[PDB]
Amino acid sequence: GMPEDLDALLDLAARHGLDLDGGTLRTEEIGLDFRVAFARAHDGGDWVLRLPRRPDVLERAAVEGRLLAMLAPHLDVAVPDWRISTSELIAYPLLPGSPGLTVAADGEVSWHVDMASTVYARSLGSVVAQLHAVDAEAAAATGIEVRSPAQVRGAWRQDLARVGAEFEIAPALRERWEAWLADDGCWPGHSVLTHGELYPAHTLVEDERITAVLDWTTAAVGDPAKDLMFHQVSAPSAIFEVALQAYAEGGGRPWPGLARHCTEMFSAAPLGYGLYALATGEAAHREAAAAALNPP
Ligand SMILES: CC[C@H]1OC(=O)[C@H](C)[C@@H](O[C@H]2C[C@@](C)(OC)[C@@H](O)[C@H](C)O2)[C@H](C)[C@@H](O[C@@H]2O[C@H](C)C[C@H](N(C)C)[C@H]2O)[C@](C)(O)C[C@@H](C)CN(C)[C@H](C)[C@@H](O)[C@]1(C)O
Ligand SMILES: CC[C@H]1OC(=O)[C@H](C)[C@@H](O[C@H]2C[C@@](C)(OC)[C@@H](O)[C@H](C)O2)[C@H](C)[C@@H](O[C@@H]2O[C@H](C)C[C@H](N(C)C)[C@H]2O)[C@](C)(O)C[C@@H](C)CN(C)[C@H](C)[C@@H](O)[C@]1(C)O
Ligand SMILES: Nc1nc2c(ncn2[C@@H]2O[C@H](COP(=O)(O)OP(=O)(O)O)[C@@H](O)[C@H]2O)c(=O)[nH]1
Ligand SMILES: [Cl-]
Ligand SMILES: [Cl-]
Ligand SMILES: [Mg+2]
Repeated sequence: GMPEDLDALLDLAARHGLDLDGGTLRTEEIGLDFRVAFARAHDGGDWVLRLPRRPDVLERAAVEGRLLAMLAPHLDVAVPDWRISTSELIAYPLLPGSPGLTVAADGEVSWHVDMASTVYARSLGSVVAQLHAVDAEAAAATGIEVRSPAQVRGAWRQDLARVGAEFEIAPALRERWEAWLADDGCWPGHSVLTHGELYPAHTLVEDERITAVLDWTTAAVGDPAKDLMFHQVSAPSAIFEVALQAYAEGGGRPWPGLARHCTEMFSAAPLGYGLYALATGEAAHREAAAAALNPP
């Protein structure tokens, strides 16, 4: 859709050297931190605009920029190349391929790639191995969050306590999550650079192969499984094994309990809803988290 502040946005982009055809500028997605728009330049190039919605987003954006600068040479998929990156505007050339899925504003999901795909599984395992191979000290120097295996497991234990102090949690869910936290077989023995929100909305594809990976704000050194989780819970087990095999062939070090860890981690999504509601303070979020934490 045509932005209501179209006028100011063209001025903003031109002040940064980007001469856009204002007819082409349309808002694609309004995130919690960035408004994202597509636009074409008069020289024909296609562009993505990231517009920070509040000044408190800027120091995280600066870390992500540092991350992306060190990361890009290490991966055989494209990542956003922030040719403009200021306090007022980030912009990068539009990356090729189609999002594997798209989540509308009304929450409905449109799928472009099917999770039974062996080609997609192999591609995902390969890209995640390459990311996981990135030197974690070099990644930590960008400013991203860093957790050892003990701190990964400690953070989940702390989150269960913080959420349980503010919400009623169904006893069967608490017992499942306590059993998960207690089970050494589930937990990683090493930390790696991770994407942190790796699912098909952020993997562009062509012919079921990943061409680019978007949206690196959540990148951190931490649990390898978090970048395989969405595939584990959405793909048939035999297709997740194709991704695990590609991961291992690329140098990844999966552990036997990893698939189960992914499914226990996904069952704990309500903890994330509770943490999000505690951060926003909004009534609708609190009520959504409350319902998810104590299901019928
Ligand atoms: C660079 C600025 C332009 O933005 C683009 O070019 C996008 C990257 C482009 O996308 C590019 C890139 C690519 C690979 O799609 C991602 C290509 O297939 C299409 C034809 O053009 C979009 C996503 C197209 O694409 C369709 O939007 C769907 C959400 C997905 C669908 N797909 C799954 C079949 C795809 O056809 C679409 C048909 O142009 C959307 C249509 C409603 C018109 N847009 C509002 C305007 C006019 C755009 O021209 C633009 C904003 O000015
Ligand atoms: C459209 C479908 C295809 O997708 C593409 O073509 C991508 C956009 C392509 O990228 C395109 C487009 C372009 C401009 O790179 C962005 C071109 O230089 C290369 C040769 O092909 C990737 C990103 C190239 O990998 C990139 O190679 C650059 C030289 C460096 C870059 N990174 C290290 C900074 C790295 O991610 C690569 C060399 O293809 C990776 C290689 C290991 C795997 N390919 C062989 C696969 C099978 C692809 O053919 C594909 C998935 O079927
Ligand atoms: N085709 C294409 N889509 C993109 C690109 N960058 C972002 N998008 C789309 O815009 C959405 C929002 O971008 P994202 O970086 O995730 O920003 P967020 O709103 O902060 O989550 C993505 O999920 C994709 O649908 C790109 O380079 N190419
Ligand atoms: Cl906004
Ligand atoms: Cl983590
Ligand atoms: Mg995103």
